[PDB]
Amino acid sequence: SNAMRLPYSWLREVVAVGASGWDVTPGELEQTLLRIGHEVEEVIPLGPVDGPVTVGRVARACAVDIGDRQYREIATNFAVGDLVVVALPGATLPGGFTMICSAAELNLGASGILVLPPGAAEPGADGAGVLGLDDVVFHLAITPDRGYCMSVRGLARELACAYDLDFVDPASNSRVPPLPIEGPAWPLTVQPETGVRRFALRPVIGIDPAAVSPWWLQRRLLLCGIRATCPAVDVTNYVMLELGHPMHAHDRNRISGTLGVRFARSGETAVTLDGIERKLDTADVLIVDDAATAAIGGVMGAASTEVRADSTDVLLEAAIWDPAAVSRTQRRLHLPSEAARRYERTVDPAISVAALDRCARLLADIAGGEVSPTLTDWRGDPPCDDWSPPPIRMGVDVPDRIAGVAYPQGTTARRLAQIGAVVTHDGDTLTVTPPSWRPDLRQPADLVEEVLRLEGLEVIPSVLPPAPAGRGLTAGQQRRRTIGRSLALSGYVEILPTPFLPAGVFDLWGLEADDSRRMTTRVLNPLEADRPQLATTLLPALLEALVRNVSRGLVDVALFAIAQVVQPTEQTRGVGLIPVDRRPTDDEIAMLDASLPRQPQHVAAVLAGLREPRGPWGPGRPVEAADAFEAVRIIARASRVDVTLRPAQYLPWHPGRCAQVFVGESSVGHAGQLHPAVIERSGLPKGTCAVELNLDAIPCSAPLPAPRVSPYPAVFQDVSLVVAADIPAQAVADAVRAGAGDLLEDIALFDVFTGPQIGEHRKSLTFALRFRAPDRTLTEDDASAARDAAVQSAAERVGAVLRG
Amino acid sequence: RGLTAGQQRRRTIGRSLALSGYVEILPTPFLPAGVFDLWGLEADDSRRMTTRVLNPLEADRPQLATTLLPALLEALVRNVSRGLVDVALFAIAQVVQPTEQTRGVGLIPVDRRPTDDEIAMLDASLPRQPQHVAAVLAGLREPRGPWGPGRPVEAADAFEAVRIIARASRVDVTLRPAQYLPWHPGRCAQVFVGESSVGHAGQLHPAVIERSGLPKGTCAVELNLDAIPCSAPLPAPRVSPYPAVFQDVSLVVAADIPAQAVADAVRAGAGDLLEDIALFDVFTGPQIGEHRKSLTFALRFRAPDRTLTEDDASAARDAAVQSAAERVGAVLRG
Amino acid sequence: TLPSTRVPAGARHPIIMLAEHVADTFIAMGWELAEGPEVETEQFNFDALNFPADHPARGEQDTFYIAPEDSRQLLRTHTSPVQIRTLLARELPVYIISIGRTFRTDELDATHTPIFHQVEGLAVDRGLSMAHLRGTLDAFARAEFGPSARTRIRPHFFPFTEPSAEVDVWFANKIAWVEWGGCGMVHPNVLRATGIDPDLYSGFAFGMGLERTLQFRNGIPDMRDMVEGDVRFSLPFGVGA
Amino acid sequence: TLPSTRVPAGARHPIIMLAEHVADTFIAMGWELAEGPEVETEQFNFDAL
RNA sequence: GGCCAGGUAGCUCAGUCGGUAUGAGCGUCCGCCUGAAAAGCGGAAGGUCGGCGGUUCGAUCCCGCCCCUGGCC
Ligand SMILES: CCOC(=O)[C@@H](C)N1C(=O)COc2ccccc21
Ligand SMILES: [Mg+2]
Ligand code: NA
Ligand code: NA
Repeated sequence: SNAMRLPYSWLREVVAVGASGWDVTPGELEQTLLRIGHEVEEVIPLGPVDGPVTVGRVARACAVDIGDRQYREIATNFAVGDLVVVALPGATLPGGFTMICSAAELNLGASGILVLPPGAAEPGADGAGVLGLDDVVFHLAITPDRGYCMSVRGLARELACAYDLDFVDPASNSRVPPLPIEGPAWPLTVQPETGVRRFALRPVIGIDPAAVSPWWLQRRLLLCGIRATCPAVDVTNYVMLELGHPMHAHDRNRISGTLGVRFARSGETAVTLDGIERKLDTADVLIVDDAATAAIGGVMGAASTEVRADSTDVLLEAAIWDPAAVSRTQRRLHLPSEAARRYERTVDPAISVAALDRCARLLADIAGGEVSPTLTDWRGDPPCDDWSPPPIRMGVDVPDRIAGVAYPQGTTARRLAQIGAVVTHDGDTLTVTPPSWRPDLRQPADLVEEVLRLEGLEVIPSVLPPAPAGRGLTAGQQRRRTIGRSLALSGYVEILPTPFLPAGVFDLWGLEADDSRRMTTRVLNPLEADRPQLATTLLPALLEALVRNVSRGLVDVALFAIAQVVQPTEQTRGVGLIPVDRRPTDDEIAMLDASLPRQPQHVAAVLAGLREPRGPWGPGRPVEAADAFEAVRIIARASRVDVTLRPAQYLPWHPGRCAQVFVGESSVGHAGQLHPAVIERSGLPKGTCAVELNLDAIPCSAPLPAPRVSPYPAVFQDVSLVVAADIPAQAVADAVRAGAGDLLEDIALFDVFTGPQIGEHRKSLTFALRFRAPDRTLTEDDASAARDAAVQSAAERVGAVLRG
Repeated sequence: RGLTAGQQRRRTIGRSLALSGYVEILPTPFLPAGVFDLWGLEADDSRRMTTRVLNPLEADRPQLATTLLPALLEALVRNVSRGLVDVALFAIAQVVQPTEQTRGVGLIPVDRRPTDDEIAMLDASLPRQPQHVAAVLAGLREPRGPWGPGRPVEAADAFEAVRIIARASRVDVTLRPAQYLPWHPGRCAQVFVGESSVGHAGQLHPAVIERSGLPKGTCAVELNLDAIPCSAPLPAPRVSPYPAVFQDVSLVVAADIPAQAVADAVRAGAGDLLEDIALFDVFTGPQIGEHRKSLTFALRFRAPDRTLTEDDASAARDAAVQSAAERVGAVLRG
Repeated sequence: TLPSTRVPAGARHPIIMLAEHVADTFIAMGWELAEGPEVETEQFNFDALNFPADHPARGEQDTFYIAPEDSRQLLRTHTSPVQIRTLLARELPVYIISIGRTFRTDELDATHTPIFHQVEGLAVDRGLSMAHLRGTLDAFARAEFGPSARTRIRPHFFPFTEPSAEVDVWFANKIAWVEWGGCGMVHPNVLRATGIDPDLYSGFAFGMGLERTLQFRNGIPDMRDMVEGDVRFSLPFGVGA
Repeated sequence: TLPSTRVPAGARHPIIMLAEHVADTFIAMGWELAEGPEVETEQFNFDAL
């Protein structure tokens, strides 16, 4: 989770140390945070309440001292003597509720009623004043490049940058006095191959188990979304929120032997602080001793060394874990703890002892303990004493060029120092060493973002770049437009097809087991577990949309779609990671492409009901197979190619009403009426027709016609030819055209006749012919000679007989 | 910035007409000799107020076109006379319509930029030159084939050309009976966008056809694209998941009542529950009475938030019936 | 006045028509359109785009992966891999738009869809700056929201850009500022992963969802109507061209 | 294979289609398309040129 | 991840903790009716009650697992 919550009072406090009197409207602070790159999610005030909301002391139902020697009388987790918040008769709680209140009822936090610690307020004080209901909680979503902003320290530094304020780092040694170092605190061994960068320990001895955290500490924990427990645990969560370094308290008396940081073993378990057993992996980091496991490194402590309500000796832990190891471990067992979320976004390794000393001194103050002057501080082998990242070189005017703004002189150097970097000059080149809490600053582009976001993106002008000499749309892109325009103008409605096939669609289609359409690509994590297969054909998605329309009263439908399919040629095979520090070679690119399933672009359409609506002209016309064939011809004219249709058998189409479509000699798809069994098993309307073509198989064309218009008159003649019923009418037309020669200007079929005059399993076809010469008027004999050659051509090619 | 909205609209209109079977021509700007006398236009018809060329290539054709129809009809005759008798042509071009006698403007010194007033004066001295779209049809509108003998061109095909152009322009039009040469006075519609007239369509007058040597039944359309405003609609449809109710209503009206006026009155009375209305029957049988006609509409009712009862739908239908009685004198069929 | 339309017109889909208008807008500024496969390798969808190895988007939670596990093959979570392919195939300078189907794990309701379409832009040339990015964004905004449209950018984070920003749009036809998309300067790691010298070439990129753009502009209440293919949603938008 | 086209497609004029291709060529390079009247003043047809 | 609450006709939804869901409204079909319609009146069709199993002579209702919506996280 990227969530970060804190109250404005705490944030203003840290900023006001270096800039006395700083105070802004919550609306202004929201705009400033948004302007520098921090997304605010919500700005929620506390309460509010008014009237009789006061603090009382308890002495079921009992009397409550409301102050001034007055007693009013009106469960679970409170004894006699605890300070509580009461709602006297007439009080108005958020919102409109008009009683011992809880943190949830007062709009302050999350079971039981609110119990103020002893000494938090005198019985009778103003409830809204003691609870601090004037405060406002900011809920932020921190991007993963700004782990330093998961704390009051980082967000306060950001505000000081944006308002050009003097900043006092709450993690500094002038603000956290160095406790004495008089010897080791506890023996420990660290396996360096586990990614630990720093591990520090300091104990606190003899704390009062009955002590409770002061109200200002508990209140800040609640507003940040962490429930208070006991002083030892409250200070570790409070310092984590304050400085961004997570802290953990171990019971010193329940640690047996030398502490050890070590990789876990397979099958090894660990009972965490929540009382749940966790299964561990070999890539997990653990803190162990001579007996059991003390913690899952950077995730959560174990119940073995957990601080309890009677703990008196506390060993405090300040460690820096590997971000990748913590992220890999917490996501496996679903533990997005406050510590794990910060470690996976990297934690500043330079403040480990400073946060430790802050924690120990605070615990002794509120619990009456004694801070031991011992300290163990493992800083790697060899020990690391400088946590600064490598320096970055970039030109002084690089942020100016990237932004397109001539910033005043010194802007880049001032802003990069403001965020904590060391900046030196060497001519026109800056050498920038980022601070230890900014591991995201690695190259000049990172530095440019810092200068630009702080100066504000609103100062970058709007300058359209010059237009490059582009080539415009490709031939294929233009064709997809023309096809879409042509189908829509012919009454088709475009849908966006889903790529996930319906469950058992090919079983409903009755396809064979070896049908290539069954060889599908499966998705591992589909939204519907019974629809994991990607579409090899667009028809299932179109037929699904067809059913939706028909089922809702729109029974006369024509739909089309243009989208890619997914057709693998092998089992799912991946290629290994190619190094990102270089360009992949053309062999590696071709290997990447070959590992992907074939994804050609298809066009498809489905039709059902009336193709032509009824009206004052007549009763309309139901969809028939010829309407699907006409959709092919519309697509063909739009693509400026000639197609041929041939009878074929191809499910889910009707075997006697199915055409395979060819361009030249290449098959490009199918069209016609659907099989009545498929329609019945799919709940489709009777007579549904369908088309699907492979656009990638249709070649792009650029014809250059040069017609010459003859000024001479034409000759009209009709020819009737008898053929076997199985002869396609187009084949007869082709044979007539090949015989007639160049005098033939037009040919059109206008009659198909069957009957006993013709003979069983035969048919008569009559074509209208138009002859015209380019250089002369024809005689009738001239046209009849071309007609007779066409008849002889038809006899030779399709067995035609001149009608007698 | 790419193409303007008007340049884009002209492409879309041309694509739609071509896909609907029309063949584009390039119209000549010079009018055929005495074409307005062939049309029988009055001496004061605004189309006769033409700009004339001093030195035309044909001395008998000096005038510039105030309408695209003469050039389209000349190309239609060229096609028909050469054996292509089933034809539908269209054209998109400017016309030349002066508002005064030809008036020139003196030479402006070219050593400087002309002022904005001098520019507006040069523009005001030119005739108005708006963009028009026009079409002509004759012969078979649908060819014969293995489906049947085809269908001859009729006035309704010219009205459909208007609706093709309107859908391409993304504007709503209405059609109203009108008299306007050279159209047939009983088969002529004036086309409106809102309350502004944008042109005419229908069958041509039989006398104009005879005098001009045109094919019988020739139909035509001409619209002023400049009078059609460029629109940019932003629909926000809300698809209702509840079922519809289907009812038909049969209304008897006087024969002169336009069918669209009945549909409009039905829609006005039915209210928001009416999702769709479609005329599917016009009956003038003997049980109806002379000079009267029965119209039957298919109605689709659907609520956005509930399932309707038949009574809910019949209540909206009955209010539509009363609306039609009040507006067009309709009587419920019985 | 009798009805005359014997073959009533259909409709191209409003998302396709918006994509066409967006493409025409960028063509007129000299850009070109590129396309790529929807089933994409993890190399081009994540690795070449500076995504870390343990990034949460590489998990099974947000990205549709192709079975079996650890196949390094997935349905693309953006059209960015199409621009990586173009950067590898074409010579510089490059000004390309990629409009294609994109797949995310969000469920389908009134304001979210798992299958959506987005437009992405990528410009790589000598001396390109954030001013050029903002100029392109404002031109895009005016073309789609009207002459009074203007964009606003705020700092954000994306793995493949540095600096990174989110884009808001102001259209003076609301039924204020609306979140529109993201943008930034092309990260130098992306340029090095394509064989381009980050010291000689700079670049910018942006990305907006088409369904999102259509929803708040036209005021469409239920985005499930955009994807379910009901005829009643498409026909009001006209035939389209 | 029976004929199925009941409404034979028309044609845009080849000169119009060429002008459209020429326009697209220049728009793709950032140019724009402007128009004017065919009946023009002599000032703009000759004198200004 | 919890005990729940939901998945029921073409659409939108009721209802039963074993032998008929006499399911509703609208959608589909037939008749009277009309030149043809619709309404009206009078007749009907259609669900394997979320999937796979368990118990039982017999399960929409009782057991177990899983699929998908939500409420709370
Ligand atoms: C639709 C929401 O996705 C985005 O806007 C973000 C995540 N994005 C992409 O998806 C790809 O193109 C981009 C280019 C520059 C910055 C961000 C993006
Ligand atoms: Mg950065
Ligand atoms: Na047929
Ligand atoms: Na034979």
